Formats: sequence, structure tokens, C-alpha cells
Amino acid sequence: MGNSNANLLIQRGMLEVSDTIDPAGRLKNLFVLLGGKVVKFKVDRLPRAV
Amino acid sequence: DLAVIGFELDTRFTNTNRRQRGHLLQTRALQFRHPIPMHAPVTLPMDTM
Repeated sequence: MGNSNANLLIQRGMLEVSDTIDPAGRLKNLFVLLGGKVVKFKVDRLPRAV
Repeated sequence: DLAVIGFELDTRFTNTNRRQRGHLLQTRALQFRHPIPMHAPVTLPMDTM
């Protein structure tokens, strides 16, 4: 949360305990190094990404 | 050389002695989890007066 865009957007120190993370999250992307270059895998909807 | 040289039979065993089982059945279950996210709001600002 502290490294989220929320702090660096307007004022660096806005974050307080009143903010929480939504438990309904997913693993959106997985980046693999394939032979020296990166391939982006879109895994957001897979049953094991939740 | 006209002759019958060999044959194959379509015979089988009877499992009155249950030597062979064949395929096996088992029950399974899978689960899928779909939690609902909250989405960004839309706001109607007003004048407090």
C-alpha cells in the first residue's frame, strides 16, 4: 500500500489506516525471462490466479 | 503351398474368480472461487447551501 500510486499521486503522505485493500484480487500478469527477453503472460482470469 | 498355417481365437476368461478388475471409478470434486470486487464510484457534488 505504501508503494502504491495513492501516495505518489497528490501528496506523498496521504495514506492512513482508513484505507484497506479489497480482498477480491487476482494475479493480473506474470513476466517470464525467456532466453534473455521477457514474455508477458496474461493470467488474470485463470482459476488459480484468484 | 496352399494350406492353413495359423489362426487366432476370440476367447476370454470368466471372472468367477475375480482376477481382473478392469477400469477403476473414483469420485472427484473441483472448486472455483470468484470473489466480487468493488468498483470505482461516480459522484454528484453539490453546494452545501
